[PDB]
Amino acid sequence: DLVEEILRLKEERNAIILAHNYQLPEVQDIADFIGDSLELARRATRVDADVIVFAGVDFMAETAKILNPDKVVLIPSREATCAMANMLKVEHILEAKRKYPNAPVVLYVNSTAEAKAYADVTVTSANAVEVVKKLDSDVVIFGPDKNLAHYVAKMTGKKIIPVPSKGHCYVHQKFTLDDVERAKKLHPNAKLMIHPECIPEVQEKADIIASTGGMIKRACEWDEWVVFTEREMVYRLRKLYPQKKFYPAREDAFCIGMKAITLKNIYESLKDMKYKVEVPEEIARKARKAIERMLEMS
Ligand SMILES: O=C(O)c1cccnc1C(=O)O
Ligand code: SF4
Ligand SMILES: [Cl-]
Ligand SMILES: [Cl-]
Ligand SMILES: [Cl-]
Repeated sequence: DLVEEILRLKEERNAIILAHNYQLPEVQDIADFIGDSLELARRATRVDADVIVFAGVDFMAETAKILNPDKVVLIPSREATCAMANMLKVEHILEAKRKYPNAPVVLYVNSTAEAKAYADVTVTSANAVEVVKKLDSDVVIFGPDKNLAHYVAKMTGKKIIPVPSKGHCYVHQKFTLDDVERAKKLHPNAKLMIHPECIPEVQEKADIIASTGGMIKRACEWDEWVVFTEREMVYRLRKLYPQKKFYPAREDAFCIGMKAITLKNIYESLKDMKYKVEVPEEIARKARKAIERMLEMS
């Protein structure tokens, strides 16, 4: 079926499939590498294949292209996009820089390429605290996610200016204190791993506040977990740790953009060499500096 044809074309194209943790299980199962956004960025700096098929969202594929100008990067659907990244506009960044001209600008690694050109360093949920703590300023411009910004402020003690003020990931915003209560009711011996893009009051109920990479690293600390992040992470964790139990905090917590990627459009991506991801060089050069700096700092 599609799996057999995909694998043949991957060989014919000298291609590698990189997948995010939130991809469908059947897509994770054909990927050469699976990770969070930080791990995907790092993995993109050691690509020896000629073609990268990105089972993720468009701005992640753009980050891979920024790091690999001489490789073909394919996004299987141009509708695979990130609602959180779309909330941040250049006008938000310019506005904040005029109010705080000496503050570093710290932006999520899969913001738009134009936004990343204004970043001094990029971050993800996995390294935001580590990076911001190392910056020598007590005020930081940070976005797009106001909930991650709040967590960073709490963990560093710095003043974190969120750009844009309402930016957030709708998937993580959904989680409520009622979901915490239901999780404790259903799995009283489970510990709660809660992503730092959840709202602060949900974060305060966590047994561990952790990025998805942190969820993998700290999963060894217990045998039973309820997972407050996008539901496909539960499949990823179950695959890594077949001896443990993982339960989604919400069955309906899914990223529509991530699920634009299908086995069928991965097959079509390799067959027809589409859709080719390109980033203008002036933007790419500035974004590359911020991404490479992030990788040096983490
Ligand atoms: O892997 C991440 O950093 C991540 C964490 C929460 C939500 N989304 C993402 C993403 O990359 O789309
Ligand atoms: S899960 Fe949230 S931050 Fe990650 S791609 Fe989807 S909308 Fe964007
Ligand atoms: Cl490779
Ligand atoms: Cl994460
Ligand atoms: Cl194309």
